[PDB]
Amino acid sequence: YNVGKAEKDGEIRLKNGVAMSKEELTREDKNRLRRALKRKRSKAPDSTNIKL
Amino acid sequence: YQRFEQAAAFGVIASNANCVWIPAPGQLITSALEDVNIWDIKTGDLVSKLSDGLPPGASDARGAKPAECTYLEAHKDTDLLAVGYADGVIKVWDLMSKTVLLNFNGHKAAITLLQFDGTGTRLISGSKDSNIIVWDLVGEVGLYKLRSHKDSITGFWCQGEDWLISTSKDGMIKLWDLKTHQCIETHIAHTGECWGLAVKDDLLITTGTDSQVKIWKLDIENDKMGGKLTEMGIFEKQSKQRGLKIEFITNSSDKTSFFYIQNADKTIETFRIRKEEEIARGLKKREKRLKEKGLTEEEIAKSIKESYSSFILHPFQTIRSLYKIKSASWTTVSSSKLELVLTTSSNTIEYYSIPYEKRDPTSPAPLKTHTIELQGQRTDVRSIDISDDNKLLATASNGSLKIWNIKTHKCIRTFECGYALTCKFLPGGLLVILGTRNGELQLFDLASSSLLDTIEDAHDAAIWSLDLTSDGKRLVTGSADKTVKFWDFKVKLHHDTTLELTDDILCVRVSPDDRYLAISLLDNTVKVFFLDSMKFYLSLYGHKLPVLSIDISFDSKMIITSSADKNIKIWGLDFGDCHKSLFAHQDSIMNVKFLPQSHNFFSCSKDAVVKYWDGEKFECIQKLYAHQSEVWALAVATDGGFVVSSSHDHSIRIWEETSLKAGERLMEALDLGIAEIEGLEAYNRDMKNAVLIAVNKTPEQYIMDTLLRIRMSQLEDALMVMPFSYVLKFLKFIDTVMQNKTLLHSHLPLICKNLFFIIKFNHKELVSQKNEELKLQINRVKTELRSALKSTEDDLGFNVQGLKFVKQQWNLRHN
Amino acid sequence: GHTNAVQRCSFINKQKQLISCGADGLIKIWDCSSGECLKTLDGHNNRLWALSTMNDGDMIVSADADGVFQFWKDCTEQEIEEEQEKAKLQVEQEQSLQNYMSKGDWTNAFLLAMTLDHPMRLFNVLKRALGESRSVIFNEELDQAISILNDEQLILLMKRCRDWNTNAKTHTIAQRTIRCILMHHNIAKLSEIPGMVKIVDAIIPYTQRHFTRVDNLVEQSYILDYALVEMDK
Repeated sequence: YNVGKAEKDGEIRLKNGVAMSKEELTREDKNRLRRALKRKRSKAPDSTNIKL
Repeated sequence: YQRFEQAAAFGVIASNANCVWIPAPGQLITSALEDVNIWDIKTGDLVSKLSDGLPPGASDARGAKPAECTYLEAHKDTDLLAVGYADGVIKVWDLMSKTVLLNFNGHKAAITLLQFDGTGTRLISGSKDSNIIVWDLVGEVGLYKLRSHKDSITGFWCQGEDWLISTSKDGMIKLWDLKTHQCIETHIAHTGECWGLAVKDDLLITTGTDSQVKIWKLDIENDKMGGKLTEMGIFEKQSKQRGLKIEFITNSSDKTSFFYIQNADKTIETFRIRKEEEIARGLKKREKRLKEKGLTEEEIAKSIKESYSSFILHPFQTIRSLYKIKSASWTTVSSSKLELVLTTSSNTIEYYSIPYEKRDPTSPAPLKTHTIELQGQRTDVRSIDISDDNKLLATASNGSLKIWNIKTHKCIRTFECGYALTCKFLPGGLLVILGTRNGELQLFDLASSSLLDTIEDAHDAAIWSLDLTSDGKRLVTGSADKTVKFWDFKVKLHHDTTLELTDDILCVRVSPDDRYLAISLLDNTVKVFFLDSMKFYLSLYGHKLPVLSIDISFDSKMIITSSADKNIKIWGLDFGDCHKSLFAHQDSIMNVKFLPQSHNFFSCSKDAVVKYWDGEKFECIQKLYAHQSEVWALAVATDGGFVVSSSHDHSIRIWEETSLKAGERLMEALDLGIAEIEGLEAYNRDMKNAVLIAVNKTPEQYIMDTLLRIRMSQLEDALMVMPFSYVLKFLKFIDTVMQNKTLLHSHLPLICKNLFFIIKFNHKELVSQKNEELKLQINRVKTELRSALKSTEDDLGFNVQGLKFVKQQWNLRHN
Repeated sequence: GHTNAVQRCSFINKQKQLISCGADGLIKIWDCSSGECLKTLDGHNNRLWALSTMNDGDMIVSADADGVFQFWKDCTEQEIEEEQEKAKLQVEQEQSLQNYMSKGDWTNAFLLAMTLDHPMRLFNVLKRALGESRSVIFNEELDQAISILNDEQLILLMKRCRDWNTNAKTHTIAQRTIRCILMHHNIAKLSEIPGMVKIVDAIIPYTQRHFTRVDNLVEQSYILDYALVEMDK
């Protein structure tokens, strides 16, 4: 057995064995995680209107 | 060159911000874009206008347009006003000094509301960034930041310092304990967003998007972990549009409280809280009626609770205007009558009052006694023209033309008219021509102060553009009907000839020499007619979109044209050839001016930017960004000194030319923390640092944190370099880690490895030491490490065989 | 959108919507303004000929050719009220969870975290509850709360423990929680719950690895016992 992706679409499970449900993450935490994933994938005419 | 600088801003009675009212019946401070306006209701005139500085167009002035002030907050006792702006900065201007004394910037976005505390020491500021900052005036800094709200704060109520209520565009009420610095209780205002929040003692009224408005009872000392704020009843206001803002006002003499709901609709509904005794009798009346109905006693209670909210609040009256109400505020309450000032969206303020007796107000309908329209136009000024003497500035809007003397800056007379598209100042200046959307021509006279004669059938459709010759005898009119009409003046106006054209005339526009006349058409080609011979000379081609403005150089050898394609083309007369095409404004350039007797030209666009270019250079001398909203019109003075530009928000504006390495970090970490331990122990023996106090964690925990910060790969060599005299300190620290069993169990593995790399490193040197006390430390540390490691093995072990049992049992069951 | 011929069409909710019945036996509710199928009702197995509506379509009566009547009752306000209450309850849980964790009421915070399905708060609740448990397995209140967990909550908790067990930096929290499960439940009931065994299978090999470790950490420690005996000389 090896930890993989989160079975629920509403959670983030890392290979570290830690799971993160989205609703409870802070906005600042969500931003950095999104950027972390981004780094992960990166290396991997009408007449009246014209006057008026 | 000479820098064009903005002299005077006027024509705006008010802007989009909350009104500030004070009694001396009072004095109203209105917002004027970035600038702040003071007005007096008694005289209905502007007392003074407060500009922070950085005049538009100046080198110090920022290229970006100055931000309109989002909110106005003033404490009458301190006599200081504070204004928040769109960028999130707060400017605190003293009422008397009329200049800034303090600047706060803690909001990443525009600020919704600003709240002064009762003492005046500090301010709670809430913003669209969902961060609310508690600014201390003496401290000039935010004590704490309130971010639990996921969206903009529509409002927040902080009558009591210890507890605060906040409503936000997330739709959520949040109870904030200012000691805790975190929100204790949170609940939904509405499924939709709550825009209005006000509280009267326990009852707390919140206005959702739809007509329904909920009342929450709050018991600040409930402290049951829940139900601090609880719903009494939900009452439907008459207006469907959401309630932006709500206030209570109460009369001390009669003990009567009234509250209005500032509906996004123009109608403003005001309701009266029935007397508790009058509530009881009404309840006793309603039950008697419900007995007459024959409803069951349980149903009687259900009707009462539904009518409970109606029992507390009685509809008092509703205030209707002609136009939408941008802001409102209780001014005063008297036993005879209430007063209220409200600022409309179209920039006039009217002061309503309600005489009342007992339950039903005496006044059948609200009456505005004070109103101001003489400095401000409800309708945006479509066309502006300047007098030849340059004394008098003409500003033509829909339903009104306003003429202002540049020196006085006050309107001299106002003319009633229609939806005027274009304005022209007659020859000699005793008169003005406008062209309306109805098509009827207008002849105005400055001397008489009124329209002379309106020719209803002068033209079929609307005159969209209009001209006058240099001599002025001949009048040319441009329109959508696709037909130009020529009109001549006599000591009466007669129509000399009519020109048929294929396409709608966007711009009739004439040369000074009167040699030729340009025509702008929706077909994106600008034809040129000789005006004297009346025959077509040349047509501009290649305009992506129709030409919004046409322009002839002073020498008359160039034709500058600004187009809806947002590009300006400059065509030479001799051959009708564009020398250069310039995408100046990111939005379309509506009108373009010259500097008289110069190749330079000024431009205006819906982006509100004004740009100054030179013909020989073909580049822009200076960029101007002062206009908050789109500038509809641009005018050039006959002198050329002052260039008039008017915004969509009614702003009339005129421009005039002038290191420690890892491992070592562990060492001093040992020195600092250990030095404290001996100090504590020495103090302990007696009875029988500044950074650390800022750290506010125990020395061993701080040493422990440093240990985690040190990299494990570079841990070994870090422990290698570490001298033995420090190791005695390290053993002493590990001894102190043990005294708190919890601290070890948190990081037992890392602590163990480190003590092990030490003992192996200095084993031969350690055996040399014969100090008995060190042995007692070595005795003690051993025993509990063994207990801790044994306990983990005991707990770790217990799982494997027991879990082996259930797997074996299931295997036997399912084999 | 109808697979077969439409035999009846009636307006409901005034101008806003239309209901249609087809030979396929399926009743479709459309939006007149947008012309899209909002809802599909399938209570019959044969073509529908008659469609009667009352109170602006609040009651819809459809008769099957086989002879079956489906009496449809409008309830939209009923479900809309329900989802509003569920949203109302959910906020009270997250806010109460925040107040408990700040106060340190782990036993109540545990229950809220499990219901809300909150891992790190769950992990934080157990971790700092353990630290207090250092300062029977966790404490008398939380040991009782974990015992009352139903089969669904049990399945959720151990899956977290499996994931925690894989990491050597968080296995300690997992093991004590699993110990309380075995200590405060009938293991026979633990076996019969479906899905237990497979998650259960994954945690021995990591648990045994932790046992090979720790014991080595345990074995090495007699270097100190070598140190003291060297002093005694």
